Amino acid sequence: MFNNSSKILFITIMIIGTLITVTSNSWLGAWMGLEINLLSFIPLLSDNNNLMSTEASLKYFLTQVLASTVLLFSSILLMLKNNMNNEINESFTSMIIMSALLLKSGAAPFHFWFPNMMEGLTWMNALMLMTWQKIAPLMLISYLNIKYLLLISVILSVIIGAIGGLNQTSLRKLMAFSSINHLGWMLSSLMISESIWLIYFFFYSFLSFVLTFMFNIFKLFHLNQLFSWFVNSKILKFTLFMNFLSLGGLPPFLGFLPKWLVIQQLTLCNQYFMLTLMMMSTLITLFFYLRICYSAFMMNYFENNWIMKMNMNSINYNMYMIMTFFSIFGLFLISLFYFMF
Amino acid sequence: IKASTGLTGLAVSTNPHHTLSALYGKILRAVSKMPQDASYRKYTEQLVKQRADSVAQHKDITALEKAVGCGQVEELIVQAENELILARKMLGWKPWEKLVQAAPAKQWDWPPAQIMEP
Amino acid sequence: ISGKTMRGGPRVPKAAPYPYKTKKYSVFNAIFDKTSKRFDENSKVICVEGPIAAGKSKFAKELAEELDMEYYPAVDLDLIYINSYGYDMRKLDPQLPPSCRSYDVRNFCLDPSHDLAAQFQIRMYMLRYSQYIDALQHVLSTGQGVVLERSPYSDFVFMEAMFRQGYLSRGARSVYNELRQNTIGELLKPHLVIYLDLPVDAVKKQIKARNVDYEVQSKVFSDAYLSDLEQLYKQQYLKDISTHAELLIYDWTAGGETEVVVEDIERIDFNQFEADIHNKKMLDWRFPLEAEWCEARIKYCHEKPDLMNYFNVPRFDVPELVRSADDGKVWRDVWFNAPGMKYRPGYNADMGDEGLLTKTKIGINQGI
Ligand SMILES: Nc1nc2c(ncn2[C@H]2C[C@H](O)[C@@H](COP(=O)(O)OP(=O)(O)OP(=O)(O)O)O2)c(=O)[nH]1
Repeated sequence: MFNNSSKILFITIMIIGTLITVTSNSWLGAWMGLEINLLSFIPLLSDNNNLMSTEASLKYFLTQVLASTVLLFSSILLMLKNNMNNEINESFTSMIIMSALLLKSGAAPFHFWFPNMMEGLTWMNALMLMTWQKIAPLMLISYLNIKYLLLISVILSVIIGAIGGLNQTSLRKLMAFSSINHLGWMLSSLMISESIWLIYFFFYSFLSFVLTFMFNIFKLFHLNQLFSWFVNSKILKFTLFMNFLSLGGLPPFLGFLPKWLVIQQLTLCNQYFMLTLMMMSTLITLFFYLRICYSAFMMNYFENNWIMKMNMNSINYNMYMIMTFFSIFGLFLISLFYFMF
Repeated sequence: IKASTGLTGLAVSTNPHHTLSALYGKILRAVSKMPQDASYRKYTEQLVKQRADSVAQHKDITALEKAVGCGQVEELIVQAENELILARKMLGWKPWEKLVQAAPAKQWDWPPAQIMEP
Repeated sequence: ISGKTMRGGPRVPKAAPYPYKTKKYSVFNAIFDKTSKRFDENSKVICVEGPIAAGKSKFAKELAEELDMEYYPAVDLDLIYINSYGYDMRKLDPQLPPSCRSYDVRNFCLDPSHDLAAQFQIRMYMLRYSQYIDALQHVLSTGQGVVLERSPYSDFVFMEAMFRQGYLSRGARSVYNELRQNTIGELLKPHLVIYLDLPVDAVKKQIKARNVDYEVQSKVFSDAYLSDLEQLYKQQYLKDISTHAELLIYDWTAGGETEVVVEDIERIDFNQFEADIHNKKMLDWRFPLEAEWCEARIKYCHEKPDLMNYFNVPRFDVPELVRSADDGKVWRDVWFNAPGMKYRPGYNADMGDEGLLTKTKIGINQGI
């Protein structure tokens, strides 16, 4: 719900379409829901006001459409040669279905479209692609059970997902790379278990949701803008920016709670090597986040002169920094969460 | 009230007296700025004042129409507005002055090309 | 656009005006209340231009008076220095001399050699630009016409003017010149533009009649500076407006007779311009549907903060535009510790606010 009333409509149709997928009984039904998602999302992404939006639209459509094409196609084969939706075993019939889904959600080797997207997308449009356009393909990846492909995805889901993030100066591309890394954790987590995967995505949704929702608020689009963005005290400049470290999930930031949950269950599966690699790369993720937080940790920097006052929406700001406060002191709610047992 | 003006574009206008009065006032001032020895001035006052004096006695628009003649009120206001533009342009034109140019000899003579006795 | 005199009375608003001053506008609210319903004939923007000291404030006041629009007074640089309880932050002496001490039009006129002048040179454009959005807010809410004495669109005239004099930096000229694009794209051009044209000498005659101890005795008033207005207005500023807005040029205000100006404007109608939409003139006002009206309306009644935040442009490559950190830190200390600035307006209970401990309200685009 950004400018027009039609935003509500397409969001609604999108929700129904994706909800069909997660509740879909057979591959065909899931494919049906996916395409409905494809419809509902293109108009929001393809704003008619500017240019960059429109180019992102062809790339999104021209990619997702092929993804759906291959997905249904590989479905027929699996559900021919096995004559049954739940094949007895994972063969060449099934890896193609993942390769479809991995591209649709933008996983490791199939990601290049995803950074190019961010240039076009505005903030909440990006946000909405970040969070919700990754549920359905992932929940389907749950049904597919090929260990090694997910493992190669998890291996490569952080390497590029962090090395690129080091390089980007446009906040749009950084969020892309930040999520591809985080997407590495979901994929591993879903290889292990689903209840923990459900939790981890939710906290990721929450965290990414608050993050970009302030970037929308202040319209900070470039590292220079972050250094230049006026704040009266240059203290809330720093209090608000703890969340950039909640990205890395360092204990006193509530991003630790999901990463701890995934780590605990994953090592219980004994894939210790995989943990080491993802967790090695996590530092590189947190590395450029400090590169972001040079703007706020120290105080009283050199600033532009013309600005005298800084202003923002009531609704967005009122919602935003409630979510932030939780990102600050979230852990002590250790009791409040009972879904881990 | 008359339903139509009988003409396309020319719409029925209410408060015609107010509009006509206001137009007459402005044109009178517009000619006021003119020099006092301009024939254009000399006549516009008497004509306009005759009109602007007829404007009052006939509250009925149709009665006023007959009294003023010269057409219906809807066009009549346009006539007034035209003249407003005329005065503003007239002041800018200074046509009360004397001859700008004397025609060359044999300019306005018809038939042409005939020899003459000096 | 039509004068009350030809109305034989006052104009009426076609529908109940929306309290945009004191109420927030929502997309829910757009669904619940239509926009162009209120719109009428006069829903348009008549911008004014002229060489400085043209006294057009009284002109625009009367013009809006007898055509029933809003006057919207001119630039008020002091408002940076004004607060909920009035007093001037210019009161605060040069405690922080280098780039925290004030600079008004007085200071500019006394001396444009100070690099700190560039501050208002851009902040002055923002003030115009913020005013412009206020005008659009009033239009789209009430449907009533507006008249701004001067526009951000025209501000660059003075900009290039001061730079040609040499007063601004080559750096600052680039900063402002590129930075206009960033925001200036996001405004609707006025329907009609009226420009007033005296010569440089003639305006010097009148500015000497203004008798202003911070201008008339000042030194900026060279023919070159006060003429650069003329060239820039004549070609650079006018032409693009001449493309979009309808342009009228009388000689000037003094001989500018209001009533003939009233009549000339009224004669210039725009139903004539309701032809092919693709026409580039009036282009920024062709709103197809009531929904698109509301998009424009919500975009100004609910995104003024967004409009302001476009100004957030990082440029630490210009020294005069950079501020010293520790000094700037103190400049922050002064402003927010000074009387009537500790909290949001209405919550400076140190300076008098009562009704607190229960009050939780905040105004639409209420400053902060
Ligand atoms: N540096 C700079 N100064 C400007 C600009 N625009 C106006 N000013 C300055 C020049 C003038 O000395 C002063 C305003 O004086 P005015 O000539 O506008 O008085 P005026 O008789 O036109 O009536 P009014 O100003 O509307 O009350 O502000 C600008 O764009 N940049």
